[PDB]
Amino acid sequence: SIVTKSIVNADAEARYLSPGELDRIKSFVLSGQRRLRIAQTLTENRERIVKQGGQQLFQRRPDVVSPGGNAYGEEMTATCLRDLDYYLRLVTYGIIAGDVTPIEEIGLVGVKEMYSALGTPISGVAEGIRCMKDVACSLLSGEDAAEVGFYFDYTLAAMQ
Amino acid sequence: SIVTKSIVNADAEARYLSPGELDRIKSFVLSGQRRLRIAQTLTENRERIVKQGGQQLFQRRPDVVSPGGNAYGEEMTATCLRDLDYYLRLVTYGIIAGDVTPIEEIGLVGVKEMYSALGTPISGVAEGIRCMKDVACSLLSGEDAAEVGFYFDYTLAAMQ
Amino acid sequence: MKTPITEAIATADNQGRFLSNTELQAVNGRYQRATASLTAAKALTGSAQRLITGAAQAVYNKFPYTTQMPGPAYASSAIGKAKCARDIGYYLRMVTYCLVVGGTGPMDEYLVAGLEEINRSFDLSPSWYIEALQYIKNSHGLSGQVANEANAYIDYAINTLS
Amino acid sequence: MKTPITEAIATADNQGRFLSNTELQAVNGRYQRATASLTAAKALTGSAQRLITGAAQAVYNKFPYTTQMPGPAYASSAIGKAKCARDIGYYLRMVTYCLVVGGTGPMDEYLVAGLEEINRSFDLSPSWYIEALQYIKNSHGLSGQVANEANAYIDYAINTLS
Amino acid sequence: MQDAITSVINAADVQGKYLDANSVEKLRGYFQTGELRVRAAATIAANAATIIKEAVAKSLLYSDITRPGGNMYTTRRYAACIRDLDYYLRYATYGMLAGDPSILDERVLNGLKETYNSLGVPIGATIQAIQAMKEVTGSLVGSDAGKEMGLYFDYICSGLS
Amino acid sequence: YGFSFSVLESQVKNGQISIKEFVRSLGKSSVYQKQFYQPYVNSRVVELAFRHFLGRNLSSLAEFQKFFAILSKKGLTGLVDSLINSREYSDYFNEETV
Amino acid sequence: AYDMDGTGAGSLEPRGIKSSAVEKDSRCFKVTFVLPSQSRLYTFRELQNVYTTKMVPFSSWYAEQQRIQKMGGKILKVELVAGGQMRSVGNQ
Amino acid sequence: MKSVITTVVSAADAAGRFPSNSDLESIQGNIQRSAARLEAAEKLAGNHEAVVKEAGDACFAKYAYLKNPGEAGENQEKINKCYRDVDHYMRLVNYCLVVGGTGPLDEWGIAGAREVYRTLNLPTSAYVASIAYTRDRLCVPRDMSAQAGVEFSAYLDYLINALS
Amino acid sequence: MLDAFAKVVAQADARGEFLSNTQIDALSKMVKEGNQRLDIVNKVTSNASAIVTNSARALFAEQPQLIQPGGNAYTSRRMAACLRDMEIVLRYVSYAMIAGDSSVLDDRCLNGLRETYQALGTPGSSVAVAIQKMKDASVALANDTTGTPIGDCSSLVAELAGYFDRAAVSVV
Amino acid sequence: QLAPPGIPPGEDARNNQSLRQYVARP
Ligand SMILES: C=CC1=C(C)[C@@H](Cc2[nH]c(/C=C3N=C(/C=C4\NC(=O)[C@H](C)[C@H]4CC)C(C)=C\3CCC(=O)O)c(CCC(=O)O)c2C)NC1=O
Ligand SMILES: C=CC1=C(C)[C@@H](Cc2[nH]c(/C=C3N=C(/C=C4\NC(=O)[C@H](C)[C@H]4CC)C(C)=C\3CCC(=O)O)c(CCC(=O)O)c2C)NC1=O
Ligand SMILES: C=CC1=C(C)[C@@H](Cc2[nH]c(/C=C3N=C(/C=C4\NC(=O)[C@H](C)[C@H]4CC)C(C)=C\3CCC(=O)O)c(CCC(=O)O)c2C)NC1=O
Ligand SMILES: C=CC1=C(C)[C@@H](Cc2[nH]c(/C=C3N=C(/C=C4\NC(=O)[C@H](C)[C@H]4CC)C(C)=C\3CCC(=O)O)c(CCC(=O)O)c2C)NC1=O
Ligand SMILES: C=CC1=C(C)[C@@H](Cc2[nH]c(/C=C3N=C(/C=C4\NC(=O)[C@H](C)[C@H]4CC)C(C)=C\3CCC(=O)O)c(CCC(=O)O)c2C)NC1=O
Ligand SMILES: CCC1=C(C)/C(=C/C2=NC(=C\c3[nH]c(/C=C4\NC(=O)[C@H](C)[C@H]4CC)c(C)c3CCC(=O)O)/C(CCC(=O)O)=C2C)NC1=O
Ligand SMILES: CCC1=C(C)/C(=C/C2=NC(=C\c3[nH]c(/C=C4\NC(=O)[C@H](C)[C@H]4CC)c(C)c3CCC(=O)O)/C(CCC(=O)O)=C2C)NC1=O
Ligand SMILES: CCC1=C(C)/C(=C/C2=NC(=C\c3[nH]c(/C=C4\NC(=O)[C@H](C)[C@H]4CC)c(C)c3CCC(=O)O)/C(CCC(=O)O)=C2C)NC1=O
Ligand SMILES: CCC1=C(C)/C(=C/C2=NC(=C\c3[nH]c(/C=C4\NC(=O)[C@H](C)[C@H]4CC)c(C)c3CCC(=O)O)/C(CCC(=O)O)=C2C)NC1=O
Ligand SMILES: CCC1=C(C)/C(=C/C2=NC(=C\c3[nH]c(/C=C4\NC(=O)[C@H](C)[C@H]4CC)c(C)c3CCC(=O)O)/C(CCC(=O)O)=C2C)NC1=O
Ligand SMILES: CCC1=C(C)/C(=C/C2=NC(=C\c3[nH]c(/C=C4\NC(=O)[C@H](C)[C@H]4CC)c(C)c3CCC(=O)O)/C(CCC(=O)O)=C2C)NC1=O
Ligand SMILES: CCC1=C(C)/C(=C/C2=NC(=C\c3[nH]c(/C=C4\NC(=O)[C@H](C)[C@H]4CC)c(C)c3CCC(=O)O)/C(CCC(=O)O)=C2C)NC1=O
Ligand SMILES: CCC1=C(C)/C(=C/C2=NC(=C\c3[nH]c(/C=C4\NC(=O)[C@H](C)[C@H]4CC)c(C)c3CCC(=O)O)/C(CCC(=O)O)=C2C)NC1=O
Repeated sequence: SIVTKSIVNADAEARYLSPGELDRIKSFVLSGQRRLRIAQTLTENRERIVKQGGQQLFQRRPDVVSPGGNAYGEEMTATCLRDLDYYLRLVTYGIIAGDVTPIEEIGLVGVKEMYSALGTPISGVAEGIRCMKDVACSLLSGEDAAEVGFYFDYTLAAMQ
Repeated sequence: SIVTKSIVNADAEARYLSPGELDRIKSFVLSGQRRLRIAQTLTENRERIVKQGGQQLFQRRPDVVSPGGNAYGEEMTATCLRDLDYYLRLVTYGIIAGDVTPIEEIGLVGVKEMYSALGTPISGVAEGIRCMKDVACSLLSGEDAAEVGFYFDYTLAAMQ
Repeated sequence: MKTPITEAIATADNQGRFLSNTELQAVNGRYQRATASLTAAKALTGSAQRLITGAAQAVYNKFPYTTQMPGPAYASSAIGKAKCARDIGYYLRMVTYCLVVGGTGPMDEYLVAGLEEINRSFDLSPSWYIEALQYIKNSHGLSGQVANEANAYIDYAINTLS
Repeated sequence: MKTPITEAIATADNQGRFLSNTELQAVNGRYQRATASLTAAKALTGSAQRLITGAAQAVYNKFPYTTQMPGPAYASSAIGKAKCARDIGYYLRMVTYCLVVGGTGPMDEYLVAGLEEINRSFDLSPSWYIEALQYIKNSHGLSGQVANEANAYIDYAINTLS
Repeated sequence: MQDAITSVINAADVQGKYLDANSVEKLRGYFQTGELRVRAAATIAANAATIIKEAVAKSLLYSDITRPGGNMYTTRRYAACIRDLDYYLRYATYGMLAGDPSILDERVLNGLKETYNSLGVPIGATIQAIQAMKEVTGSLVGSDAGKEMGLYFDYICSGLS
Repeated sequence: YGFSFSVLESQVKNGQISIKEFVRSLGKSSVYQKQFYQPYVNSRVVELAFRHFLGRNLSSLAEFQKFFAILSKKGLTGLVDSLINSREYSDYFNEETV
Repeated sequence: AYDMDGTGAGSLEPRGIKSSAVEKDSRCFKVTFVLPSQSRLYTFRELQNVYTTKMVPFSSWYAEQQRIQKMGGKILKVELVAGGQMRSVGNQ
Repeated sequence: MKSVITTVVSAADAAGRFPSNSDLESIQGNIQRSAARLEAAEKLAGNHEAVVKEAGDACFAKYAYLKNPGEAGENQEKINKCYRDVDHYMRLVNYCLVVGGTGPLDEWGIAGAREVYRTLNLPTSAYVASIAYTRDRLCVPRDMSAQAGVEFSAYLDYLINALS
Repeated sequence: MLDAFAKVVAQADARGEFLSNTQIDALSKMVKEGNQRLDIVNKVTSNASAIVTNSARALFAEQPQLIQPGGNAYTSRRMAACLRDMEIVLRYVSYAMIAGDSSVLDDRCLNGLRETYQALGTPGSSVAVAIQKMKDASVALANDTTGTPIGDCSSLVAELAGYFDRAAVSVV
Repeated sequence: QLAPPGIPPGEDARNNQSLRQYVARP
């Protein structure tokens, strides 16, 4: 979160928190009412955000679901959508934490080692998160879509 | 400022700025209208904020102005108020920069070496800034006095 | 608050006069009926969670789209299924308030006044609540004049939604 | 009927004075906008049957229970389907009347006064008619200020329904 | 190193579920006190040297640990104290902002009582210094803020015991 | 973990900075302090610094207190710069040998 | 934080290299020097090149320049490649 | 560069006069008209790779004979140069909207074009099939504003009138 | 109630002065803005139902204590009165946007609204949160193109934000 | 703020009142 790494920043520097750090912990907690509303929208839209998320993913990447693709059959396609439910969950954590620190140490650190070791095309799962982003930002206003989309594209950046 | 060290933070980490960093540069520039009003109050109140600042400083520390004190006579007392005009100026910089970065590298880094090398009691100049703080926060509302006083006490902390 | 007690006071006070036997007879009829009304208020209270959880399920079996469609107005997530069962317990709690008071006064102010502005704004359909109130009418398990006092305030709510 | 012409007459006749330049400019602005509005009404008329068949099918796709559930309120039978393509043609015809007149007058006198009373009585949902109107806003094929005049009266009816 | 939001996200994540009403219920409780903690951490940063000067003079200034033979006699040993007390007043400030004492045992408590026994530092006088330091901290930040900052002082005193 | 210091592998592979510069910047990095600074104590951080930036353990007690007080006052950026700028680093490794 | 907290003589941390570098300083030099080891003949370690040219930061140039002469080095040329001069704010 | 400035400082320079009120008035028209013609310089720049893609294949959908051997678009390299040239003509129209006149077209694309298209045996009617497709793909209040579609089209069919 | 043109005339008449040439040109550029002002008013009334019902839905998510039993917006009538006040404030702000002057907004919407909410016990700080949620929901809907030609509307959107801020400080 | 109660904002009668004949608004 912004609270924990604004601390560990000033922790390492042998000092307390500046006004630049304490006027933002202050600014973040007054932002906390609006963050829970945004995460509350994505919380009970996972049925439509994930299922329509895998909608565009297969239309854009039919190789991964075609015979020979990693997510082929009734089995892998279920797990094919399971990971999108994971990453959609971590974005709800990042929105409430005000940072990608929850998304950092979960689903991002060493993610290329996992998916390379699973045989999954890491570029394909990046395409899946982008398809979820258009569904997510279509569910919110412009002021919110600059945030909810904002955490997806960070996940897109670290996932390639 | 908050803009320059939110950059050099993300600069060192080989990454761009997170939403936590870019929703605060955003939040700071919309705060910029209110910051200039606060600094505008202290700008043309330096006649009272400094002169009443040295008011309580001598009533609380008559040693520094008494014969033998560092600020004794017509000469040193003028310079005795000159430093308060300096530190009152740096607080106007910190309010507009949204951080003590201007106050950090001016008047705070190595300040104990200067005042120890000038024979000035560093605790005495800390008492002077506290007297200016009560005059400054008495000139503003409660929402502002939590800021203008907020930068003084950081200067109090680093000055001892 | 439409109570039989307060409709008597407002009738005598429209013309600036004391309570005559026109008014003491009106509040006599509250007290003769209050025996059957107060036994229905205990029976609907004691079986409330059986009726609320049963009538919330009655809407999902008649309208299965409310558990499948995406949107904040439908009960597809756990948030919408919790706000659905909150509303059914609002309708059941108003009915027991009317049986305690005697008239259709608590659910006029607390439930009916302003309701169709809410269902139009938040895109809620009043046929869902008629189906839920139809379940409570068929399943409170009462009989006699205890059932007739309870069914009257249930049918008063169905006519406001329709 | 609310019109830029008749609202200028009614605000001078209420004060009891002659038509000044306050009123001659409000009807001058109706004449400048009339060229965009009359091309928007000639195009919505000539493509009405395409927009009527398409908008009714666009409601049966979003709400498929309306072609499933029994009862008189739903478009299950061929009679309830015919009474639905008649309702879309009423909403579309009032939009082309408002473009011709120059204000939200014909759909006030003929459609939206009493609209919440005939929806609640016959148990129609206003969300059915919103999705029928979002289709016409996305499929009239108009461009520029011609589409600005058409979408201004479509968006007016969506605000009364919601 | 978890704050209140990190601990709430961890417990809600460790079961693989979303942030339900109970998880957000505590998060709203933390955001309500967000305004109190910053002002509490504000004044503590200002009066850091003054608080430590008040605690040592009120608890262990003139006791015979201060005199020769006591555990605090030499100037290196005295100077280590106010250096040492600065961490307790500083890390307690971090726990007061983060709303979770995980940082204390992560960075202060572990190997601490095992270290003072090595040096022979009296744990009894140490806790009373922190208790006196807790007493002056309630003076500055107020009652409830002192209740918050005080809630992490005795956490240090408990584990250090 | 797929970590990357592309800027530092840049400035060392070109020779713009030494290995000692590349090692010091690695020490003041945030992927380091998240690894070997945050989960530990300043006491334990001092010994874990010697295993990394000096290839040996602490030798005496006074060698602790000199380097604990530095870390006590300047944190990670003050400690690792005080090891990389010592003579014992330069005698074993100056600018080219990891 | 920075290296000028108040430390001087008679202070608890040992008297050492005190640089005038601000908080997270971003100035760095480009130095050039030879530094013969003068210790290989009783240690017998492998040999490394002693003529180096590298970018040292402003935060630690003084310590390095103070140390390069400690072991008999000679500084052939240094410059301030990155950073301003007489700059009050902005060295961060 | 035939523009609004370089006609009032080319005719005044040949006359030997200072810029009088007749020539300052002409650049007042360069403030009102240039609010629209830079909007058609900005929409064409941000969407140039999709306009030439939608326009250059209409050269080959209309004239399918170019992919025959011996003709102009016979192999891979000659097809890429044919899409390159429509990108050139769409670039000078972006240069002509931002200059103010037909300056970059009359000097850089048009002058000498009838001598290279006859020497290299390029059909010049195939070029105007691509430009006149772009003029009729233009929806006037959807692509740009109403006035910016006038300015963008009036350099387009000027280029058609140059090639035919 | 007087618009931006009559505000200039009302100040000149108390001086007994004609309007000078630098004042007519400041009014001829208000006419030149013109169509851009009517595009803003058209966009905040065409979506006027969606601005209120989304900002209300986002206000009880952040403050769930308003719709608990004992909260100020718990019943059918108290919820409908909450959505009613937001439509009135949004109605009068669009009157001040088409006028160019906040005179109609504080003449007959804001006079006594602060003392009304103190009498009822309505938390006026939470009413100000709802005005600010309607502010950025309509600021973001003013500066999107979607059928308008491309241009600069930056001074008019800053003017529309000022009316929402005036209504939000005149309520608490 | 606004005008005082009842005062139509912009039609005040004390705009350019002389000071010698000015009467303080109650
Ligand atoms: C055809 C002939 C022709 C002109 C002569 C100019 C005439 C001219 N000058 C300005 C307008 C102006 N001119 C100046 C210039 C100056 N003011 C100063 O104090 C400086 C001495 C000098 C700078 C060189 C300024 C500051 C403005 C107002 C700001 C602006 O409109 O840019 C304006 C706009 C305002 C107005 O309506 O008058 C016009 C039309 N334009 C033309 O089309
Ligand atoms: C800078 C200049 C510039 C333009 C001139 C347009 C030109 C243009 N429009 C379309 C694409 C389109 N253009 C239209 C518009 C219309 N179709 C018609 O037949 C009507 C005449 C008209 C209604 C107003 C439509 C409906 C599409 C999408 C479907 C299609 O290709 O026809 C395309 C293909 C790429 C795309 O999908 O956008 C291009 C290049 N875009 C630009 O960037
Ligand atoms: C400054 C602006 C500018 C231009 C307008 C073009 C004009 C142009 N085109 C070509 C050159 C060419 N132009 C074409 C184009 C076509 N042949 C076809 O199959 C189609 C009919 C048509 C494209 C739709 C081809 C095929 C060549 C190569 C001719 C050849 O190799 O024989 C050349 C010769 C040099 C070369 O590019 O190879 C020039 C000057 N180039 C410019 O720099
Ligand atoms: C009676 C109904 C009625 C309306 C609803 C308005 C709407 C409207 N605005 C403009 C005209 C305009 N509208 C805008 C507005 C905008 N452009 C943007 O980029 C922003 C998103 C937005 C600010 C709100 C601009 C900038 C113009 C100027 C046209 C241009 O210079 O391209 C025009 C055409 C004027 C013309 O081109 O001749 C019309 C009809 N006017 C009316 O008469
Ligand atoms: C014969 C002598 C004579 C005078 C001097 C004035 C004195 C005067 N000034 C004002 C009125 C005023 N005077 C000021 C004065 C100032 N504005 C500022 O911001 C600065 C403090 C200062 C400029 C230098 C202001 C703002 C008002 C308007 C007060 C209001 O309307 O709220 C009024 C109230 C009536 C009015 O609205 O004008 C009067 C009587 N009138 C006279 O008849
Ligand atoms: C919270 C962060 C996080 C992630 C992301 C995660 C992923 C993860 N993905 C897995 C499998 C899998 N993942 C896929 C995924 C895909 N196939 C495709 O075609 C697509 C490109 C892609 C999905 C969009 C498939 C097919 C398997 C099964 C592979 C196999 O059976 O060999 C597995 C092994 C089975 C399991 O335990 O679920 C893990 C652990 N774990 C985590 O903790
Ligand atoms: C912007 C940051 C900044 C500061 C603070 C600063 C201080 C500063 N204080 C000085 C002197 C002085 N300062 C004092 C100060 C005091 N005497 C007292 O009793 C009080 C405790 C105290 C003032 C409140 C005195 C007496 C002198 C003159 C000392 C002498 O003449 O020997 C001087 C030498 C003369 C001069 O050039 O002004 C400097 C440079 N310079 C800076 O750039
Ligand atoms: C005491 C009198 C009283 C009543 C009657 C009342 C109803 C009421 N139900 C609401 C929402 C709701 N009501 C439902 C209920 C349902 N949706 C479905 O699909 C199910 C079929 C159905 C359950 C039967 C849902 C899902 C919402 C949330 C709608 C939204 O937030 O957009 C809202 C919107 C504000 C809010 O979320 O609290 C009100 C005011 N409130 C009251 O104070
Ligand atoms: C000119 C202004 C005007 C309007 C707006 C209007 C609406 C209107 N629609 C009606 C019925 C109806 N409306 C529908 C329409 C629908 N039901 C569905 O399942 C579909 C989802 C939807 C259509 C897309 C149906 C099926 C009925 C018959 C309901 C009944 O007879 O009970 C009725 C009942 C009277 C009748 O039987 O004709 C009225 C008054 N009448 C008017 O004169
Ligand atoms: C951040 C968490 C943390 C703590 C708390 C910590 C403590 C710590 N305290 C120390 C010493 C010391 N601590 C004290 C403290 C005291 N004497 C008394 O009488 C009092 C009861 C007490 C003051 C409250 C003294 C005197 C020494 C010096 C011991 C010696 O020279 O033998 C030392 C030895 C090295 C040094 O000071 O440089 C460490 C490492 N290290 C950490 O990383
Ligand atoms: C942050 C400021 C900054 C920059 C810009 C920078 C550049 C830089 N570019 C390098 C190499 C290189 N740069 C290129 C680049 C190119 N080849 C081309 O044909 C293109 C024209 C160009 C790409 C745009 C190539 C191919 C090398 C490898 C050279 C080699 O192996 O010999 C190297 C050598 C070491 C390495 O890459 O690890 C450095 C240090 N360092 C910095 O600190
Ligand atoms: C042992 C031999 C030796 C010397 C002499 C030496 C000097 C030296 N002086 C420095 C700076 C400096 N030196 C001064 C000095 C002065 N300003 C003035 O106006 C005066 C004329 C002058 C005092 C007499 C200042 C102000 C700086 C800081 C410059 C800056 O921050 O840009 C620096 C930069 C780093 C630092 O101070 O931490 C070095 C390395 N290094 C050495 O190894
Ligand atoms: C000049 C134009 C004008 C306005 C704007 C106006 C407002 C006004 N709002 C009222 C009530 C109200 N206003 C609210 C509004 C809110 N409470 C909340 O908790 C929310 C934060 C907020 C909006 C979402 C509520 C809940 C009531 C009902 C209070 C009650 O009935 O006890 C009442 C009391 C009468 C009634 O029940 O209708 C008036 C007169 N009156 C006017 O004449």
